[PDB]
Amino acid sequence: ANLIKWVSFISGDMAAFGEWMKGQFILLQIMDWVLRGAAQVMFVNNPLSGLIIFAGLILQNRWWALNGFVGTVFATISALILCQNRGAIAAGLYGYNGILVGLLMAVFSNAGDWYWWLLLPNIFMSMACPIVSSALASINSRWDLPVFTLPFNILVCLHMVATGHYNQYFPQILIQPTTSMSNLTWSELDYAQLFRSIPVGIGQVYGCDNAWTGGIFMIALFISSPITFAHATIGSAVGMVSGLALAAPFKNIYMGLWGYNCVLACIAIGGMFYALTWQTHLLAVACAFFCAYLGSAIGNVMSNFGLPACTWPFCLSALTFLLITTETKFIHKLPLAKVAYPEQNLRYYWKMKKEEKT
Amino acid sequence: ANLIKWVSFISGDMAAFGEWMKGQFILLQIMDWVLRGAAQVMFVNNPLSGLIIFAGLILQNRWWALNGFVGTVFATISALILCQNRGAIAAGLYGYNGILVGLLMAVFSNAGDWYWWLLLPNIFMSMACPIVSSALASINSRWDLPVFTLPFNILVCLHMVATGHYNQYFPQILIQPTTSMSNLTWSELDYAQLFRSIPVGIGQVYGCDNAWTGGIFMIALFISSPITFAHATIGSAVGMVSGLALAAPFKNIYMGLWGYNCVLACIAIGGMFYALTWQTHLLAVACAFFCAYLGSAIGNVMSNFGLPACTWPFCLSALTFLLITTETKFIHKLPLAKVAYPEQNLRYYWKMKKEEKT
Amino acid sequence: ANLIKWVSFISGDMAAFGEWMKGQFILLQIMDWVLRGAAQVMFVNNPLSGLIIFAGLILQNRWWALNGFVGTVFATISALILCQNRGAIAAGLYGYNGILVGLLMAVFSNAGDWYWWLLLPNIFMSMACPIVSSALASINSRWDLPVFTLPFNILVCLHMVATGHYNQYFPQILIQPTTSMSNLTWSELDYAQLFRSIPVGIGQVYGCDNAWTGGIFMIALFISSPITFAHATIGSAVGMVSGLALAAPFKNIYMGLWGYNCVLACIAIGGMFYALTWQTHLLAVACAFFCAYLGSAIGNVMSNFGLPACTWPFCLSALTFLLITTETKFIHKLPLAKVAYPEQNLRYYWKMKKEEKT
Repeated sequence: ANLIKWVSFISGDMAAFGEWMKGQFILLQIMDWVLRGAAQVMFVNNPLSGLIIFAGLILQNRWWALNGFVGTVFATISALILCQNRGAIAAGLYGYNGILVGLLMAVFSNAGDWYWWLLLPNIFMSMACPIVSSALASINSRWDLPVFTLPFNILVCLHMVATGHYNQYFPQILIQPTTSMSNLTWSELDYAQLFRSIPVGIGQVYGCDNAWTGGIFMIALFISSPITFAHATIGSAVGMVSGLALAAPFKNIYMGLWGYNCVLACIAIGGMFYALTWQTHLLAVACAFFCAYLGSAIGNVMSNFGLPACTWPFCLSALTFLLITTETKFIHKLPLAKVAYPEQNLRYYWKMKKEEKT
Repeated sequence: ANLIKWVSFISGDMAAFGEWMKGQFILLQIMDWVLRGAAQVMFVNNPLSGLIIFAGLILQNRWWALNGFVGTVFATISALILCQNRGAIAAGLYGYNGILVGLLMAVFSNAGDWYWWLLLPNIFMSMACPIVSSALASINSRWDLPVFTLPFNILVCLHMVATGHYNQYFPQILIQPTTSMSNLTWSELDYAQLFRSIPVGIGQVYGCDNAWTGGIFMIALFISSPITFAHATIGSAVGMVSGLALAAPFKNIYMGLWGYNCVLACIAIGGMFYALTWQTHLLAVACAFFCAYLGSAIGNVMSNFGLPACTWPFCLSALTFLLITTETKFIHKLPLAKVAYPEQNLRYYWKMKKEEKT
Repeated sequence: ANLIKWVSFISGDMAAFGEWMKGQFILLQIMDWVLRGAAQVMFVNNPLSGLIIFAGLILQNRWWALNGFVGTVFATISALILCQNRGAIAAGLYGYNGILVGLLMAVFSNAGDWYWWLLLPNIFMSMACPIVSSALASINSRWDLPVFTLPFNILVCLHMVATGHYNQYFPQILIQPTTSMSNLTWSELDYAQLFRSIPVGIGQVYGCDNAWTGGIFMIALFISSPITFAHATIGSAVGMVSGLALAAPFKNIYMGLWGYNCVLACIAIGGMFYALTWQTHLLAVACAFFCAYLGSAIGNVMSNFGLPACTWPFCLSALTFLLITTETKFIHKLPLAKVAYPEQNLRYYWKMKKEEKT
């Protein structure tokens, strides 16, 4: 029983911890919001999971973790100075874009490790994450649709294309479009790495190509909500099978470059923003297949500009599947105000169902 | 008199045939909806015209016709399983995207004829045509604007860029941007082919560069509605004159690559979605000129990605001309619920006019 | 006192001159609207300032000035024939897109000076400026957001990409993406030109890289409204400092290629569409930094297509900063119907404030 209580306390949103947090020093609240935003990249509103995510990021590369921390803290500060909202900043909804911006600006920088000047764009871009997010909200809230990772996409694409591979101050890695045909010898497929694509794929959401970091992220997801963990591994599996189907190079599948978009899409559609149902689960799997496929599409499109498909496919596929109108009630699109971790969304669906029956 | 009755029965939407169809077996209804969606690519809601279109497609290339049939039937099935709507699936509004996807995925595939594996994306993309269409509806219905061929554009562009010219499984033709200056010797203009551009242009809507297929399509349009036929030939004529004006290569004009967007735009604006009036006809001609011009623009833009301007210019130009606000009542934008073949739209306009006068 | 009265008469919108203009011949009204639209490129609704702008344009290059005049007059005529509106055409809101289209189609044409055929697209594009503008209004008016220079962007990009550098009739200059790394020797910085970037930057809004033309434009802005002049020079300064920060080539900063977007953004956000406040001024400076930064981004993105970032960054940044929702009342987004020169906007803000207090 002590265990049940404790698990209840560490699982979900940790609402009790949030209400306790609403009282202490503003700096400790900022730390809680930073951790919560770090965790919200995978649709998790949990501080302990955020600490676990930061442990994984530190495990992979310290410099990337430092940039991510700077990005999330300055995105939260910018949300505060712009008086965006409390309960959105407090829930970490203004921090995940910042941590992603920091991490993926560190990842794609050709300058090297511990290029301190890289903090200056990271300070800037993170502080622009709320602004753009608010803007997109004013467009998306008309359809009750989430902003998703759109600010990150827009801002990191701006950074990597305005800077490019050839600027003297903030170089980026060289991304070139495919020019020669690559032969895939199916006899050279390594099933060990092919199945490591699931942990690496779930870890690549945050820029990490390490299997252990992916396992740490899965542990965080499981502590938060098992439904998110299941949909995450299913999304990475559909991403790796879709990559196999579209003649993608095996190294890309091994490095999880075909999974992060799919894990995000499967988490979002399957439970997070649609009420969980077998119809909704099938819709989530279909959206994850579409997300991998459109991920290949966007990667090939944006390789011409020297950019990568960072999360664009997730945003596009999730919004497309979240906009569809259906004449069956079993595909229920939850209102944004009533969106929380998928288990609580399912409990809400049940309450609505019973009440309607009566 | 027997002839008048008969022509009435084969002309327009064949509403009597639709009400009779609402009774028979679901498979025969699926066949009717497949034919109707095949015909609706040129804004025609007619089953007999759809059979004529399939005859033309079989005349040009059997493999392309088979892919188009598979695409339209699976798009209709996907619309059914998603419970999209009846009267939209029954009117063929969920099938034209599928048939276009199949036809133009067959057309741009470098694998060859009777590459059976090509059906697998065609099965997938067609089944994704309703989803995307519904999504775009939720955005477009806010302005009472039609989805048009947007899902086709989005999905076939995704296919041709995610696959590309260099993948091992689903190769695409090589589309490269212009690099050297091409001299146009006006003395080498062939007026016979230059005027064959009209039938070939109207036939290119469906991917066919055959003059006879274009003539068959014109026959189908004439059986459906003469106004659509007139606006179709006018659109192809303005496309070929615009291509002459913009120094386009003569071979492109001969192959009808400058007409399909313009025929679609002229059909849509002139009568189909605007009440037919001399002001509306002039607006349709202007929109068709803009459609050819923006067709050159989109072709040059998307040649960098290795993609073609499939119907994007039609959608963009038609939506732009359908969004304009005007202080004169003679340019009347019909509500979507009251949209049918242009003659019935004109009869509705008259009823509204008389009623308003009284 | 005679001076006060006179300055009042030449400053602002010249409302007295407008009411007097509402009476005379239609041709003289067309001339007034042409001048007013020429002036409105920098958010100035003043005829005398428009005459000053045309004097500057004639000073730089006669052919460009002639194309700009043709574009603005034909855009006004097209707005009239489409029955768009009076008070929008009369305020010049349908002419600035036309004059910009003419000027920048002259600027980027490789055909040469006095290529009379260039008028034919200029006639066409200008007449398409109202249509597209109306279309974008129907989308933008849902959020109470201005169209801005969007039609210009869309239409001149269509022209320069459909024509390209390699067409026989309407050649364009060659814009290639960066391929080799350029070293910036900070010891070669010329502070004289570096500070001339402000006049040249403010003059580049209209395509002019001449310092004297920029000074003439600043004189026009000062006669219209000092707040616009201050925000204009501040925007050009932030553009030139941002260009220095992002390792831009010094020649681009000298030619003012980093200022026009920023001057437009700073004018728009700081006073023109937001009520002027120190918070709004800081938001305008931030938006101008974002505008320069996204200007580099769009230039690098669209260099692949052979296009330049004409005003796109201004439109994107201004709309993004005009869409943000804030919980503080000090950032006030004025309704479009109540938008005029920034001093009158500030007077309106004060009236609203006092009335609310009581």
